[PDB]
Amino acid sequence: SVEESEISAMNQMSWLMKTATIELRITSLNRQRSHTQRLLHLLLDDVRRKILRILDSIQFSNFFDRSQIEQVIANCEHKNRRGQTVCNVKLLHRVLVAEVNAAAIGQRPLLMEEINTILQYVVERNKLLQCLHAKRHA
Amino acid sequence: YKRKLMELSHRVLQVLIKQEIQRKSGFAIQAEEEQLRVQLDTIQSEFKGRLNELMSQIRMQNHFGALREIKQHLKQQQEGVSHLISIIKDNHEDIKLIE
Repeated sequence: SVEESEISAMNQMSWLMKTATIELRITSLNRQRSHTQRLLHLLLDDVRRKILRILDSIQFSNFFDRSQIEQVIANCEHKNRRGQTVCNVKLLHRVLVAEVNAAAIGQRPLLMEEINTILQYVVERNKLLQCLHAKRHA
Repeated sequence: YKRKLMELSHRVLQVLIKQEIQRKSGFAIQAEEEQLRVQLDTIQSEFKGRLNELMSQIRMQNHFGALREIKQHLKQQQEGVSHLISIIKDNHEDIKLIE
């Protein structure tokens, strides 16, 4: 449970699961009872049973012409490693500063702030996507 | 001599178990062996009370201790059985010839 590094704590617990899974596969492929029994006992013996709290921890909820801004944002979305449909704010910032740099001088700061806003939008969007695929793996 | 046979049988088994213990120790008694051991534990799980009961009933019986026409039918039965035994040996010899 990482308040500040939630995405990590997620991907960690995820691959930790995947490990435990390949493990239990092998172990049942040959034999053991004790460790299985103890994990079970701690998982169900009457305190919210453990796997129940673990479930409970994955949280299930989640100057510019607007439509063209939406198109540009959509072109800067990459499927992050987990299938997170993230808006890459670095590329969006680069392209937005590029559209600014290419009556024009007096509105330069306005377009610059607009670009920074589009970038922050892409950033929060990528963050949402991350968290999405994170809860997905979870 | 038979009582000696059984007691020495226990002795043989016990020295054998001590030989399967003393050396074979060492974090090796594993998958197939552990499987056999678990099966054996389960066996020891799978009577002794009914046996105590039977020993008791026998104790009771022990302390409690402390027909012309029928012989003809018995003779009929024994004669019939003696008749059948020979045909049985006949089947045996015929099969052996078949071998």
